Amino acid sequence: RPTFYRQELNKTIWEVPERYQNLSPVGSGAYGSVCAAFDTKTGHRVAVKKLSRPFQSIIHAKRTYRELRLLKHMKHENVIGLLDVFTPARSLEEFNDVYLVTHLMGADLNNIVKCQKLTDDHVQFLIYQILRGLKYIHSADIIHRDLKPSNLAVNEDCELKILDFGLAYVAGRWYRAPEIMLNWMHYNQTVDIWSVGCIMAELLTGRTLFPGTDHIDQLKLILRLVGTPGAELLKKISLAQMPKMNFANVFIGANPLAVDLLEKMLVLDSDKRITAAQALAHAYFAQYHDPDDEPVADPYDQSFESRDLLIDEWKSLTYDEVISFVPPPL
Amino acid sequence: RVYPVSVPYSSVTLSLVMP
Ligand SMILES: Nc1nccc(-c2c(-c3ccc(F)cc3)ncn2C2CCNCC2)n1
Repeated sequence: RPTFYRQELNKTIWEVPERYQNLSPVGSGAYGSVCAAFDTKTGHRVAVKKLSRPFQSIIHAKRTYRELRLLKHMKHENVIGLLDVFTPARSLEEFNDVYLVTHLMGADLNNIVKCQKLTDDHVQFLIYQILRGLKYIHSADIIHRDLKPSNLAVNEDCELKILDFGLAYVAGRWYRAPEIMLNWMHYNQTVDIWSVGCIMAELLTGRTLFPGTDHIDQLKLILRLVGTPGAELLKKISLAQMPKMNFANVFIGANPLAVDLLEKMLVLDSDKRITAAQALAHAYFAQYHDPDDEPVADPYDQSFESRDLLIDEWKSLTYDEVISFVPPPL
Repeated sequence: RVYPVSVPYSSVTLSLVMP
């Protein structure tokens, strides 16, 4: 067991191994806050998240077990993984706080588009990386379901990572598939591809595609572009009968190869939307499309999800996961 | 409404500026 040290940051105390140094807050993450730190064991900059009251609420123990389960399973270049997980507690009886750590990324796509324009080469590569992540994630039966620009971490080298997947406010409404926002069906994995559509269009243009003002306006903006629901549609669960825009006419000056993909992703009927694995092979990504480098995740056990156990068992399950953690090859 | 691209499509390594 390494020696820890304490220090208060945004008015809470952090207890970390000596290896992580010069800890500095960088904002909020899912159910906690995160610091950028220097790892004196490896020489790399890392991001450290300390989760909030992990075993206070019942959801919290479940939410805390859930994240650490997902983060221990995700091993992919475009998907945030765990370099390390630690707690200051020396046995289960004092197990109270949990810290997660990952490679430090410099920005998220919200900050990028808010300070630059982006070429077709940029959106080519960025979008590419998201659906490689999504292929991997979807392949383990995990849905992001809240995919949005602030959930996409990026580097100075244009490298992208998905985070906060499988864990699920005002901003987030813009990228949600319609059937989810308004509880139309049971949600399948393509829900994320809708978000991908919204993001790609917003990366190209610089402006949010469907900035709906409330639940009602959102649909109006939705239907304004993609058209009214076709034949089936209502057979899968009263306003103006708008027609479907020819996407080429909206995204002027775009690579026509890019708009054809946008057309395939922003299809109202979930059954019709393109899939991540499908979307990868399309010709817009032909420059980066490499079937021999687009891997699938190992099977991942979600059995605990249907399970109703006590917080002390959830806590023991997480502590078990913390203890069993095997750091990656240095 | 139509939405044109930030940089119009033109018919070799990528980077972004960090905040
Ligand atoms: N700068 C950076 N780099 C990597 C990740 C994060 C991060 C995490 C997160 C997840 C797991 C982990 F182990 C460590 C951090 N959660 C939210 N965020 C960012 C979300 C966008 N701006 C605030 C921080 N931030």
